Amino acid sequence: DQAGKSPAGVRYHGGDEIILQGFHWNVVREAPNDWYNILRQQASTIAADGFSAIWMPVPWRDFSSWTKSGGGEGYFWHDFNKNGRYGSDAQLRQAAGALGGAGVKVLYDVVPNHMNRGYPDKEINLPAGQGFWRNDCADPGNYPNDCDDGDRFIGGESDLNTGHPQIYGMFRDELANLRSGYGAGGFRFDFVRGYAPERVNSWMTDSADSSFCVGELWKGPSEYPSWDWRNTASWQQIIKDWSDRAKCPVFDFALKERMQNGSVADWKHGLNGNPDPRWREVAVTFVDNHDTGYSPGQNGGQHHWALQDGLIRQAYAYILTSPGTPVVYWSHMYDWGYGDFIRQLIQVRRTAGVRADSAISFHSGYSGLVATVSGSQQTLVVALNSDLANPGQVASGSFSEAVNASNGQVRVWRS
Ligand SMILES: OC[C@H]1O[C@H](O[C@H]2[C@H](O)[C@@H](O)[C@@H](O[C@H]3[C@H](O)[C@@H](O)[C@@H](O)O[C@@H]3CO)O[C@@H]2CO)[C@H](O)[C@@H](O)[C@@H]1O
Ligand SMILES: [Ca+2]
Ligand SMILES: [Ca+2]
Repeated sequence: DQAGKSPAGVRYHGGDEIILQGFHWNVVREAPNDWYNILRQQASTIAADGFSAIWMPVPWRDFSSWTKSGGGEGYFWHDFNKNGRYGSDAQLRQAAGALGGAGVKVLYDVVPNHMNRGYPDKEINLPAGQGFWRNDCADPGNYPNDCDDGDRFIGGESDLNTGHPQIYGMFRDELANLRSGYGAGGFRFDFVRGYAPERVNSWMTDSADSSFCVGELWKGPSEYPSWDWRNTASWQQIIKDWSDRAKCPVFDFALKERMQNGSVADWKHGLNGNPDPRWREVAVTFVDNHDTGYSPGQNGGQHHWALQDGLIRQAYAYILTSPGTPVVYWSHMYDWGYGDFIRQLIQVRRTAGVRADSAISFHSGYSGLVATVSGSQQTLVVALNSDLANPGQVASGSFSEAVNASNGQVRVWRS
């Protein structure tokens, strides 16, 4: 496991991570108060499946409830107490210790933008009129105001002023607490449109400078004002600009947008396919998460932007053979039966030595997506939904078949 920042100082922890999203949306309802126990028991299996890191649910307790129905998942926490719906503080420490002991770095989901301001019994009670809250200042719409230098969550009545020195320091100290007491090897920053990217750089510099980070910026060009250069920019440009300012990797919503809206051939326009290594190496690729994808249980989860089942194998083959840093969704791996396929592709990635900055070339004469990827140990030829017949049509050298699935719709060959 290589540590180390990128040539531009971005915290991609060596560029060699393979991440498991270690939950789905309905965990708090499908395994009440038992998820940490489950992760502890599964730690050795997760490691044996080839993951170097696990993205943990928000560890701050959330007893919210709304009505579709939901609540409790961590994105409306009321304080930092760890005795929440995933399990107790003691069980969290045991799970994090088991995962670390198995070689799996623990990444915590953290939610600085807002909190359950209205919850009756909590340990953090911030009054009005002292600058702690976005709506201490005039709030005319979903854009920065004098108490919140980013966007707001829905109505904004629970957005925190993360730039207030007291609030900044509260989160700084809690990140340090997760590192010292809960085994954190990094963090996933939620809703990063809600606050300044430079504040993520500051928090990481203060409390976890050598750790892995990733931010979730889900905001299309249409959501920016007419006079903002991002209104006419690509999805790639928008997320790359965030990464530059946070010095953090960023979820590849450019790739996700092409997977949802474009053809398979168009998947080459994700951030992770960019020919500039400073661009593609900061991409954190994924197929679905707890928000975009389905989950087992009530209402099938959120499924706000889910990839159809006819493309799931192709999408995992792409992200696991290509540059950027890939994330595997719990439910594909361990609920819905794609685990053996994903296990095989993780082994292919590791055997080939594909890393976040590996070169990737796209080839034009065929249907679907045809790519050659230069790993540190092997070259891969990847053909997805393609009429490519054999790797010698597009690459020099001697190749052996590594993957052949879905009636040849997923094929990978290796040097
Ligand atoms: O009446 C205003 C009050 O209610 C609303 O907040 C609730 C949302 O309506 C509700 O959807 C849910 O939000 C969750 C998201 O659906 C989910 O995708 C994920 O991001 O976690 C969210 C938080 O759990 O819960 C919130 C808060 O209970 C309204 O947005 C606000 O003006 C205010 O909270
Ligand atoms: Ca690493
Ligand atoms: Ca905000």
